[PDB]
Amino acid sequence: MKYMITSKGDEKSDLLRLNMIAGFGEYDMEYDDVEPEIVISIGGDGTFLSAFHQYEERLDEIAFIGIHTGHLGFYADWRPAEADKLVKLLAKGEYQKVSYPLLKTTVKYGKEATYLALNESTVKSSGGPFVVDVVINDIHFERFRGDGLCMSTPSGTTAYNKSLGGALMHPSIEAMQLTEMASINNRVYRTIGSPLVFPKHHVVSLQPVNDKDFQISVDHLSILHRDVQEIRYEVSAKKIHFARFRSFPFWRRVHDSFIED
Amino acid sequence: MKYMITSKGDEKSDLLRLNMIAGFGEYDMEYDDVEPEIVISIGGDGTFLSAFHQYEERLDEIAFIGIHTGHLGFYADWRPAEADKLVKLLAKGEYQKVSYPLLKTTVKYGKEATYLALNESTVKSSGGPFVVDVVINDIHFERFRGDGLCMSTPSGTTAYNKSLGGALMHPSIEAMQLTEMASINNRVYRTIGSPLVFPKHHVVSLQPVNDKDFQISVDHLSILHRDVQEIRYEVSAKKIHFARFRSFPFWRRVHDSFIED
Amino acid sequence: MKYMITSKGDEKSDLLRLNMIAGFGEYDMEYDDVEPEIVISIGGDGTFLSAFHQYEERLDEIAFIGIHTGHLGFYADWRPAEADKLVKLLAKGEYQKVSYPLLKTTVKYGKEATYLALNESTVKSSGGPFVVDVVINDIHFERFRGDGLCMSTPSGTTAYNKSLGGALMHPSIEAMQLTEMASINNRVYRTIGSPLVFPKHHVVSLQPVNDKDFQISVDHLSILHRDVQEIRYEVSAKKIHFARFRSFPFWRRVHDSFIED
Amino acid sequence: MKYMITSKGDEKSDLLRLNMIAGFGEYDMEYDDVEPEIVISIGGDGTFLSAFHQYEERLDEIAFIGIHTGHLGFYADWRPAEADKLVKLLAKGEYQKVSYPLLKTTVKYGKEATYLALNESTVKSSGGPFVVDVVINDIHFERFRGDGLCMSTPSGTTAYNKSLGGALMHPSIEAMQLTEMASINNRVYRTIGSPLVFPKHHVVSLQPVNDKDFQISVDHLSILHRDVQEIRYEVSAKKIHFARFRSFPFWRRVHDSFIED
Ligand SMILES: [N-]=[N+]=NCCn1c(Br)nc2c(N)ncnc21
Ligand SMILES: [N-]=[N+]=NCCn1c(Br)nc2c(N)ncnc21
Ligand SMILES: [N-]=[N+]=NCCn1c(Br)nc2c(N)ncnc21
Ligand SMILES: [N-]=[N+]=NCCn1c(Br)nc2c(N)ncnc21
Repeated sequence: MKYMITSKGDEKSDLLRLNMIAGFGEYDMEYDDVEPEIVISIGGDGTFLSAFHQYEERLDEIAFIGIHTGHLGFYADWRPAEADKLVKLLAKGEYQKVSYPLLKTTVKYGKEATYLALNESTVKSSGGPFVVDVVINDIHFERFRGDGLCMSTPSGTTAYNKSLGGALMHPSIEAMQLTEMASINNRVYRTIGSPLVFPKHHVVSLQPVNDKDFQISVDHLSILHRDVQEIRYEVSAKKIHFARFRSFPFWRRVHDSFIED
Repeated sequence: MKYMITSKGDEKSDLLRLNMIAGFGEYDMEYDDVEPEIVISIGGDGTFLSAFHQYEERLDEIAFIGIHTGHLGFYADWRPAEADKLVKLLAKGEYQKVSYPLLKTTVKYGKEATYLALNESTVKSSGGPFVVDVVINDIHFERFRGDGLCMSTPSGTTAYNKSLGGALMHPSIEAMQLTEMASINNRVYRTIGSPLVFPKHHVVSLQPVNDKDFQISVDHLSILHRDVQEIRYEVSAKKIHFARFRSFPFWRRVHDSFIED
Repeated sequence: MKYMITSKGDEKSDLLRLNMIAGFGEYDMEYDDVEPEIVISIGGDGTFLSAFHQYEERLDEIAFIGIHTGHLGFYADWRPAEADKLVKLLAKGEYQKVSYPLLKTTVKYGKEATYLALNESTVKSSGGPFVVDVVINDIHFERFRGDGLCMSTPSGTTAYNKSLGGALMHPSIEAMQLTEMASINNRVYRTIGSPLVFPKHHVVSLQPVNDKDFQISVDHLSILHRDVQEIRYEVSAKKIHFARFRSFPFWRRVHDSFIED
Repeated sequence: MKYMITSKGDEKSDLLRLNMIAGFGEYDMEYDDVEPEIVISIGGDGTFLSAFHQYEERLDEIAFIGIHTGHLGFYADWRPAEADKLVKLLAKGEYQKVSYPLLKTTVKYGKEATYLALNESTVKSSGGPFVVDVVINDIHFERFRGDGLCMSTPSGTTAYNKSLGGALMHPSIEAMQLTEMASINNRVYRTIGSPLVFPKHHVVSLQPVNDKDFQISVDHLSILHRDVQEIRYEVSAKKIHFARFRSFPFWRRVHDSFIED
């Protein structure tokens, strides 16, 4: 069917892309980067994230596949030496697909904006102190003072969330995980400390107390938002779909990446 | 129907128990501690855990309810001042029920034994060093050296798991969470560090490397097991059922217990 | 002798300042904010930090004293109700003095700039990823990737350093403590993880790998430094001197602030 | 002078010991394991700890030296290939010496017993819950509930203390560091959380609240003490002395052990 290939841009990735395209030309496959049904990322997980966000409006019509030309990735989890075998099995079609949960972020002002994150969304202050009221399902949970907060997807738990002390969650669990950055705790200020794992349909709301300006990140992209009234997090109804061509279990991927490979 | 009441044993709890029994005698309610359909715990979460384990073979025929005569509990989450209202609404019946996941622990020797945990199960060494191989779905994940390991239920995440750095998980998520106790990490020994959240049907196996003797705990109970060949953890197919008589959200319960009340 | 009083600027602090000045006028005491020998801070620890930095060039000729008009401070550790007793004992003189270590920060470019910190100095990236080589006494220790790093004084260990997992150090120990902010660790990237306590004369150097632009903080002040070649940390040869008028042990101050008061 | 060599007991260590003894016989050196002035440990840091404790009553008359026949140690920090060079330079004498602080532990009953630790001393409960009152310089600091506590020397900070989140301290700092094991913290129970670094002459006292029986460890040795009234920790007045024959900086030793070698 229709497909496209994105590259990290170095010689290795660019030349691997041209060789899969050449390989694909031996099949009933059309290169189309406007309405593809297969998106191949060649590079690292950062290349994959840009591919995901490039096409985040046609997520239900696309199966993603990532090839790592550097170290192993959690999304770019196939080796360049399998490019030829990848071309053949993608061309034949009839491959199985796997879906990962996504994180929806809503930002409201005094209109509103929504974003999809594949890894995580983080909130920090614009320059001064960071204080927000944390509201879970319309109930006030805590007044957070610290460097910021991070809301992770399950597949995102191995990224920023891991550096902040969060748990690693198998991505078949539809959930989101909130971690703290450098919270201050004393006799007058109190945060939960522990990461928090929220299921589908639970809404976590961040509401300002003094400053209304926040640096908000979604995956790689970070933008200063001004006059913010609320930041809402919930597990998205949308999912990212991967082409599955063999078994590479999440826990094995965790092992290869953090234990030894 | 049939019901029983367990007490922590101090004057407060014993006298509250006699007064609910007296209140129950004004209804079509029979005291039966052999085959009850309602189990009322009066005391703390430790009293509730003993009630759960006293009847863990009739879990599907029992709705549990806990009253805290001391500080607020995560299972004993109703006040003594609501005992009278509790008697009336339990007697009428037609109350809603909520179910929490449980943790199954299997211990194999050279027969085997299974246990249900409501909070967590922990493994430590019998006296010397603790080293186990950690196997996830038959794939070797890591060689753990440290003080021990802990596998938590979702409702258990607010107990030992929280003291070890684990995440707090809403109990509607069918999962288990593995946390490390004082792992040694250097250039030659390597553990993941992060807590690990596993879904239903994932099997986590602990296999000895040298010493085969382990101190294994399940909730309050801890026993030295000898000549152990394997410890297997998985989310149980069984659930604990609570009588629900009003709204007391898990996150509110977390807030009241760790933030302020 | 000569003295000055700085205020946080709210009614409480401003009126307490005017009343100590009035009290001081009953003694051989001259108000001089150019060359004082006593600096009184009225407000919180943030007011005290500004006082310290206002006079950081005459540190050896000044004894500092802090009054907290809000919650208890680690530097502003005396109550407004003791202002009258403070005036009398400072005026008589012949009080004992206590000295706390300070942190020297050197920033080199392609000239150089030095700073004194009473609490801590932190380094973070200007916008992109933060990577520095960490060099201890001219030996390469690690390549740090993460959000940033923080170097604390002993009295500073109860501030940002505490939020990052560092140890609390009694301020009679001449040392500095380096803590990590959200380090990434995997099979290819490796940091020590643990806080690091360095003695006098040990030099810790931060050297850039790619980006040469850093956001560098010293206590309350944070400035983007451009074309940085090196950041050097060492325990300063200078100390901050406090007027001591009764016993308020550091550990008691830690207890009152974080346990209960 | 007089000297002795202890071995881990495997072929490698036993044969290296016999070859240094043979090498020493070419000099004015006498083997004496009763009153040696040089103690050579061949094996790992565990072999070194047993050597230290074997002679802990003649610490001021002994210079220790450790050889690692396995991986690098923090005390056994010389390679077997340097045994021949070690024999020659020890025999000539006139080597420099370095001293590390030690931890004194006092246990009082209803007599009393004192111990020296080179790494750390830990207190845990005998079987039930662990609760102690923590007293610093006769002032009540906190009521600790958890798995236990650990008091580390500076050179010990790279051992158990590191696994518990403590800081790594250069051993030229005369201090001790208290870390928590799995403390419970809620709205009713409160610990400091952070590691605590204490200077010389500060006394940290552990006093029981309910159970008076404790499992107390000092380095490798762990003994159940019964009817304990107090456990006192302070930096010892005694030090361990090493023979120094070249430069192997502590931070380099930390790097080789935890970063790469
Ligand atoms: N941190 N780090 N390494 C960068 C690669 N990285 C990205 Br980009 N996304 C992920 C992810 N989901 N899990 C683990 N590493 C990831
Ligand atoms: N730790 N502590 N406090 C004892 C009470 N405790 C018990 Br017993 N079970 C739980 C639970 N599931 N969550 C939170 N606290 C609990
Ligand atoms: N974080 N917080 N609270 C602000 C007050 N704060 C300041 Br400003 N300096 C210190 C210090 N040295 N120790 C503890 N708190 C401090
Ligand atoms: N943990 N671990 N590894 C055992 C070796 N070990 C001993 Br025994 N003593 C020390 C020490 N002082 N520092 C670092 N490792 C040490």
